[PDB]
Amino acid sequence: ELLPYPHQLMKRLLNRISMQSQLIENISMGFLDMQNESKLPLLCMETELERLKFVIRSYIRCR
Amino acid sequence: FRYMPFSPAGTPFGFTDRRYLTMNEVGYVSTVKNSEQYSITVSFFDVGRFREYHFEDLFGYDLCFLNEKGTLFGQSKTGQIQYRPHDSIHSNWTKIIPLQAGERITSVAATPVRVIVGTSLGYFRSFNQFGVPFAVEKTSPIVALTAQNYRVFSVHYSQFHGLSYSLSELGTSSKRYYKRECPLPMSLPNINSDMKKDANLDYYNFNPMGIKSLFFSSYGDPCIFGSDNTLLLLSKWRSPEESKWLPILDSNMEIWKMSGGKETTDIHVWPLALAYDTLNCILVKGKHIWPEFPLPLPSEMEIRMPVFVKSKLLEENEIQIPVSMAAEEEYLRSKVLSELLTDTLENDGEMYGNENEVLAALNGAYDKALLRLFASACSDQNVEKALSLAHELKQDRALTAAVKISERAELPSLVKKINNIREARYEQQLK
Amino acid sequence: ISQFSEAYNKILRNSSSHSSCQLVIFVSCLNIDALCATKMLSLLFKKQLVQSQIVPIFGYSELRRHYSQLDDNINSLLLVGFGGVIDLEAFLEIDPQEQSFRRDIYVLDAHRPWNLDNIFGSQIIQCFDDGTVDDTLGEQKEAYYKLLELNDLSKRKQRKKQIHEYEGVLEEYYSQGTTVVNSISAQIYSLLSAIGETNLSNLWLNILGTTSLDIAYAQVYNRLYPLLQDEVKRLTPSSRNSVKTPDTLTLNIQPDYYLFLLRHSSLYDSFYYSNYVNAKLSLWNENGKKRLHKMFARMGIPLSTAQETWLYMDHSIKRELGIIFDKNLDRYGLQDIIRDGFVRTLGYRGSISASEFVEALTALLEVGNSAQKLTNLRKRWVSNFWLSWDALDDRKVELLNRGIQLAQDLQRAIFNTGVAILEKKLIKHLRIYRLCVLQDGPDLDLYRNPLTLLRLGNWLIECCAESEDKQLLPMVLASIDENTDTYLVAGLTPRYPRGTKKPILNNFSMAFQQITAETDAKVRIDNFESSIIEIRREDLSPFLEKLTLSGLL
Amino acid sequence: NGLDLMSSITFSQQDTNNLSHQEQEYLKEYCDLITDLKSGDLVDIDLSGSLVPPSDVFIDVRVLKDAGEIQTEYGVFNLIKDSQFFVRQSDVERLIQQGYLQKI
Amino acid sequence: LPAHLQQTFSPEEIQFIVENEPIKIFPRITWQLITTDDKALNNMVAMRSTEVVLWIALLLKQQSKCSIVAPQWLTTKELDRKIQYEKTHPDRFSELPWNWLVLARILFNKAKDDFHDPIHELRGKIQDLREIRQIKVLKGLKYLNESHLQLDNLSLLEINELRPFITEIMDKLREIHTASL
Repeated sequence: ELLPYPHQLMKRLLNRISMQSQLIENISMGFLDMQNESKLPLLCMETELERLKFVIRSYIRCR
Repeated sequence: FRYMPFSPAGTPFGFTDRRYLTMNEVGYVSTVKNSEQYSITVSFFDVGRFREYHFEDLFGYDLCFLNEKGTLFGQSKTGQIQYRPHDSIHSNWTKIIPLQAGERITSVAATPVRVIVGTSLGYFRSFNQFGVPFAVEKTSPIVALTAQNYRVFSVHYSQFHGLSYSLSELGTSSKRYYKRECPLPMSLPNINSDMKKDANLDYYNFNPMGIKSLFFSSYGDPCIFGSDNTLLLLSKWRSPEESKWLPILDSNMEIWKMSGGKETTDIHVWPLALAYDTLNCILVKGKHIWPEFPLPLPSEMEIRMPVFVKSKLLEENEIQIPVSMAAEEEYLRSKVLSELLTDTLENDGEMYGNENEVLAALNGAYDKALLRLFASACSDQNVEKALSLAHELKQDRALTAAVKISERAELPSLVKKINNIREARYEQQLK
Repeated sequence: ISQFSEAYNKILRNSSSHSSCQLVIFVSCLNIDALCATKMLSLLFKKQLVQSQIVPIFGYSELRRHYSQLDDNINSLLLVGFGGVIDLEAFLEIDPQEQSFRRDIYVLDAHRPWNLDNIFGSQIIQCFDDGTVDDTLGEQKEAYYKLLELNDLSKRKQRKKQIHEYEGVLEEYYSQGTTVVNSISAQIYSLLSAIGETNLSNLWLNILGTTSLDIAYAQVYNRLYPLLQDEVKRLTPSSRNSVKTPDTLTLNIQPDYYLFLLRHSSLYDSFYYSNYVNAKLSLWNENGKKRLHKMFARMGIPLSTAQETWLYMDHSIKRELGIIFDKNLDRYGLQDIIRDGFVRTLGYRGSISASEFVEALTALLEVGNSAQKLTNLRKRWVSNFWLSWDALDDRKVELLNRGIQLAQDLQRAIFNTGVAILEKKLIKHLRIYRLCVLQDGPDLDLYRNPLTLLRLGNWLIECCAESEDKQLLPMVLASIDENTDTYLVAGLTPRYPRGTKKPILNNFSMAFQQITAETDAKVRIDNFESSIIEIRREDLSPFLEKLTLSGLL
Repeated sequence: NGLDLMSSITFSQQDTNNLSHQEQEYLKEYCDLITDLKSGDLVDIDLSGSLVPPSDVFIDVRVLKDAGEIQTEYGVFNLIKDSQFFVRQSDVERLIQQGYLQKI
Repeated sequence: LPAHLQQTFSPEEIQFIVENEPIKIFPRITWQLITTDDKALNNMVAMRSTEVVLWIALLLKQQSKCSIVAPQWLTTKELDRKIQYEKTHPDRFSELPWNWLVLARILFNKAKDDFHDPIHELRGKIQDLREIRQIKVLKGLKYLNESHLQLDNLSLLEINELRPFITEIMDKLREIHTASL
C-alpha cells in the first residue's frame, strides 16, 4: 500500500539540485573564456547530479 | 676480494636470460636479452603522467638509477655513461669516464643538479647538469649509493675494514659533510656449506653485501635494509655526536603471526617505498626471493615495533594480540615518531601542509596508551610504578584523567602526587 | 619538419573540451592497411578521453559531398592517405582566413609521389614530415624557390632558361609511378613508442598492416625483418611457458607456408592452392594432377582424427615436409614455401597466425551484405566495411569463422573462371602488353567491387610468371555486369621471381592523364585508386590505339 | 510521450488508427495531461524515458537508416549517414528512444 | 509507468546500490571535487590508504592515474577457511561478505591485471562458492512452514532471484489456509 510522501526533505534538496546545476553552469563558461587543462573536476560533477536526478525520476513514476 | 656492480633493488638473471636493472617508487626498468644484445624497456606505475618507451642497447648498460627527472645508464667495463631526460627540453649527452686496469664502476647516482659517479678504488668524480667537471676526491671504496634530489649518501667497505656510512651535500661553492665515515654495525650474510646447492645462491653472488634496498624517507630520514631483515632508520641526523639507528620494523615476526603460527618460507618482504607509516611491498610467493615477469598488486603493511615473546603468545591462544600486551608496543611506536616529527617541523617546516593534524592525533594516542599501563599498575597495588608513568605525559588534559583512575582504585596518596607535577610545570612555564 | 611528439601534444590542446569541439577523422575502405592504422589511434583517444567522429569515404569524387558542405566549428580534421598525388588545396578552395590559422588538418599519406606545396608553403596542410624521407627531392632548394619570385634582355633571357632548367626537373618529377614505400603501420607505432605505451594488442595490431603488403611488393617489409624481431623480444612477457593460463595472449614464432590457412583448416582445398604454387612453377593443371599424387594422397585425409592429425600430428608431417623439402632444397631450390612468419594464440581457441588472418579480412570486406544503381551500390561497400572493423575483439568468434568458410569458396569461385579464360586463349600479346577482355562468362557479379580484381590479377600475373626473358609487362583486363558499359578497367604490375633492381612502379597513370585530357567523351576517374578507371564500350577500342603508339615507359 | 515530433502519432496502424481515433481524444487527453506534468514539476526533471540506470560516461554508438540534420540543442552532432560516434552519456538518451541511433 | 518489472528490481540497479559504498585505493596524482559528498583532498600522497567511494574510482581508472587495493578477504588463503565452516555445518551458511558476487564482477575489468597472481585461481575459488550457497538454498525451501522463515546470510543477488516466485506460492497457499476458517 502507499506510504506518506515525505515532502519536507524533498523540497529541501530540490533547491539543491537547482543550485549545483547553476554552479556548473557558470564555471564551465568561465573555463571556456580562460581557454586562450584539467578535465577531472568537470566530468565528476556532471555525472553526480544526474544520478541523483535519476533516482527521483523513478521515484515519482511508481507513485 | 673481488667486487660486484650494485644497483638499487636489482635482481640477478637466475635460471633465465632476463632480469630487472633497477626498481623504485617511480617504476621499474627491465631488460630482455635475445642472443646478441639487450632490449631495455622502462615501465612506470603512473601511466597518466609519463609515456612508456623502449630502445635497443648496443653497449650493455647494467647500472641504472631512476629519479623524478631522468634515467641514467652506466657501463662498468668501458666507463661509458649516458643520461636520458624524460622531457623534451634537454638533449641527450654521452661522455666516457677513463678507467685504469682493474678499476670498475660499481655504483652510480643521479640528482637533477649534480651527477655522482663512484668507482671500485674510491675515486669521487662529480659533474653538474651541464657537464662541467669539478675537483677529484680520493676516499674509501663505495659499494652502495642512494639519494633523493639533494644529498650524497655513501657506504664504504674493503677487505681490511667494515661497513660505514657517510652523509654529505654537494653545495654551490664546496662540499659540506654532515657525517664523515662513522661505523655502521649492519650484519653480514653468513653463507654456509649447504648454500652451494641452494636456489638462492645466485642472489648473493650478484650482491655479496646482502643490501636488498635502501632509500630516503618522505620527511628526510635515512633508511637502510640489509640481509638481516631489519629496517633501520637513522635518528638525530642533525647532530653528528648524537646520531642513533632505531629499528622500527622487522619482517621475521610479522610473517609468523599472519600465517597462523606456521614455519613456511614462501612469504617475504621487498621494500619499495615508505612514507612515515606504511612500507610498500610485493608479496612474492614461491622459492625465489627476487621478482620476475608480471608484478602482482601492491599491499599495505603498517609498521610495528618488534617487542614480543614466543612462548607467551601460544599460551594466550591469524594470531591475535591482547589489549594489555599491545599497550607496551603502542607506547614504544608513538614515542619515536613524535620526537622525529617535532624536530622536523621546528627546523625544516611544513612539507605537505597537514603535519599539524598528524601531530595532534599522534600525541593524543600517546597519552591514551600510557593510561592503559597506568591502570594496570594501580590494580596490582604498585603505587611507586604509577608515579614514574605520570611524568611522561605531555598534554595538560592527560594529568586530569590520571586523577580519576587513581580515585577509582582507592589510592588517596597517589592523587596528591599528580598535583605536585602540575604545580611544577606551571612554575617552569612562567620562567 | 614535424617532430612526432609535438603534433600529438599540439592536437591535444586544440580540441579537448566537453562540448561539440569535435575532431573528425576520414579513412578509405579500399585498403586493408588503411583500416588497421586507424583502429589503434581511436582506442588511445578513448583512454585519453576525447570526443570523436569517424566517417569512411570510398570514392575520391565523394570527398566534396562529405566535407565541403557540413562544417561548423571543426578545427581538427584528420585524414589517412588521400592526397599524395592530386593537390586538395586546388581540389578544394580554402581562402586564407585569420599565419597561425584557424583550422588545421594533418595528413598521413603513404605514397611515393609527393606534392611540393604540401610540405613547402605549409599553412593549413601540416603534413607528417619527420625522419621518413631525409631526401625529400633534395635538389628542390632552387627550382620552386626561384619560381616563387621569378641590358636585362640578355640577363633575363638566361634567367628564363634557368626557370626552364627548373621546369624540366619539375617535369620529370611529378611524372613517376606510385607505390607505398613505408606502411602507415610503421609511423604511428613508432610515434606511440615515443610516448611509450606497452600493450601486446598494439604489437598484434601493427604487424597486421605490414603483413598486407606482402602480396603487392617485396622489399618494403624486408627492411622490417629486424623490427619484427626486436619488439617481440623486448616486449617479452615471460621466460617460462607458465601453462594453463586462459588469458595473457602469449606471443611466439613458428614456421609457416605460402600454402595458406592450414592451421585453420582444409589440407583438402590446399590441393587447389598447392597447384597455385605449381602455377608458380610450370603448369596449371597437367603434370601436377599427376605430380601432386606423389606428395599428397600418401595419407588418406580423415573425418574425426583429422581434427587431430592435420591439427596435431601434422607436426610429424610438417617435420616430414621439413625433412622432405630439405632434400628438395639443393635439388628443387624453390623457396616460396619455407618462411619465418609470425603467430599468436589466445590461451585457448586454437592457434591463429597472421598469414591467414589478412585473408579473412579481405573476403569478409567483400561479401557479408539516372545513376540510381551506383548509389545503392556505393551504400553497400561502406556498410559491409563496418562489420569488419569490429572484428578485432574477442567478442567476434562465430562471425570470425564466417569469413573463413567464405574465403575457401571465393578462391574456388575465382579459380573456376581463371581456368576458363586460359583455355579460351583470349590473351593476345599485341606489341607491348597483353590484352584480355572478359566479354561474358558466368558469375559476373563478383567483379563490381574492385578488391577482387587485384586478386584476379594476382592470380593472372602468376600464370605468366614463367621465365619470359623478354616483355615483362603486366596486363589490362576488362569486364562488365551493369548498364551503359561501366567497364572498371585496371592495370597490374610486373613481377619478379625472387631475384627490385629495376625501378618498375607504373607507366599507366602517366598515360591515364593523357587520355583523360583529350576529349572528355564519357571517361571517368571517380574511383579512388589511380590503377582503376572506367571506360565506355565504344571508347575502349580507340583507347588501345592511343596506347599502342604512346610509348611512355 | 514527446521526444521528437510528438503529434505525429500517425504512420501508425491505419486500420486501427481510425479505431483509436475515437480513443485519440482519450489518448491526447493523456498527452495534454502528460505535458503539464512535465511542466508542473517545479524543476526540470525528465519524465520522457531514461528508465535504465546509467553506468559509464563514454559509449560507442553507430548509426544507420537515418539522414538529415537533427539535434539543434546541446551542440549539433552533424549526423551524416552510417558513421559512428564516441560521445558522452546524457545526449543519446533522447535519440535511442527516438530510434535513430542503433547500437550501444 | 514501467508495467514490465515492477514487483522486483532489475539486475542493473542492484549494482547501483552497491556502487555507492566506499573502499580504499592507492592514489597517484596531486577545486578538485565539490560533488556534495566529496571530501576532496589537496595534492594527494601516494603509498597511503583513503576511504574513497567506488564509482568515481572506476572512472579514475579509465583515465589510468590511480590503482586499487583489494579488500582484505580477497586472497585465496582466506576463502578456504570459509569452505570448512560450512561443510561441517549443513544447517545454514556461516560467514558472508554480504555483497561478494556483484563485487567480483566489477573487479574483473582492468581491476584484475593489477593484483598478484589471481587468474586461474580466483574464478576457481568463487564459482564453487556460488553453487554451495545455492545447494544450501534448495534444501531450505523444501522445509517451508507457514509464514515464518530463517534466512540468515544471503547475498543481495539471490534475494533478487528467490523473490518473484517465493511470494505467490506462499501467498496462494495463504488463502486456502485462511479462507478455510
